[PDB]
Amino acid sequence: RPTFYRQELNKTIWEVPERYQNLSPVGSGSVCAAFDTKTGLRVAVKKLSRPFQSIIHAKRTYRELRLLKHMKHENVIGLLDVFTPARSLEEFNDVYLVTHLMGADLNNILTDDHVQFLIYQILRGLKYIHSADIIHRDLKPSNLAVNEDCELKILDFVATRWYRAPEIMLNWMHYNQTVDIWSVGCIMAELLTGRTLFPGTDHIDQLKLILRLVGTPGAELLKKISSESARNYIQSLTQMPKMNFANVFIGANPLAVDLLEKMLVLDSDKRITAAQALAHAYFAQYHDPDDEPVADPYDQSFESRDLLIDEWKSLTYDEVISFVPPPLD
Ligand SMILES: Nc1ccc2c(NCc3cccs3)nc(-c3ccccc3)nc2c1
Repeated sequence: RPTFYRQELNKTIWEVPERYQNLSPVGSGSVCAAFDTKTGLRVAVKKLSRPFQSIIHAKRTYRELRLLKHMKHENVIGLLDVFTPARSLEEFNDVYLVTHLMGADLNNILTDDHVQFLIYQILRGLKYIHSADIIHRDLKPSNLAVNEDCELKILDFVATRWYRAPEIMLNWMHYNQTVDIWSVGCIMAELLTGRTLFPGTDHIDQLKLILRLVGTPGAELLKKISSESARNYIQSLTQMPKMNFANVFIGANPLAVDLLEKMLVLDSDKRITAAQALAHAYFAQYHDPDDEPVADPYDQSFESRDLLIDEWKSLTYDEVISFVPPPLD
């Protein structure tokens, strides 16, 4: 039960344990860079904004704490600490999250050898996340933290639609994990060209650019679309042939072109998985089957539950008290 110290930083007040020093605002819940006197590391402290404001907020706060507490992988952001100034459930209102301070994002950043290492680390993190039955859904360069060492970590908290799989913008329920692989393809394409692959102005224009590259679907994909309106609209467009990816990505590593062909597929049933992609020949120099682990089981059953604010709040308090700090190395 450490001593807490308070200071007003920009808008809001901050009450943190003494071990975290030299708070410096970084963004805006609010996030401060600080120095961790227990480990000697630079860390990011995030103070959640109104974490229990509504049923939706309280469950969202609970969801975020559960996910971060579960992630233990080199290419996924991990939780160093979670704390509150409160001494009891009764006075519990503020939640603070502490993670490693990550240098920059992929947006702030390329050789073919850099793209291999960077995309290999994303796919390595996605295999872990997907093995827990978790879908990211929001992969984009600003959700990828990169070191000065080119070490990459997937994060979660430049248009989001540019990286979204086409099934999500068509509002298909029952999409699978490969919506993330579509995002990887869009990211890898941008690192190889310097240009956004699908800079759509909106959701309609986004699909137009996507289909111009991958083509309008064939009858094998059409016979699996349940929506009659979506099926008619797609069938009424002028048929566009699939462009040759070697032509579009001219001068790139033919192994990189072959992988993009397997990631940017309309039919998500045919799209390549993270595990399958890790064994693609394009990653021969980094791929190690004995060092690409999967995650412990993750209980998502709370997602289907409707509870009161105080109950999500109490479940969140439980997760704060039961937190075991990660081992120091
Ligand atoms: N097994 C599969 C594989 C892909 C699918 C897909 N892909 C998005 C597009 C398909 C054709 C043009 S965009 N879209 C849908 C879908 C279903 C209902 C409403 C709207 C879209 N289903 C798919 C089922």
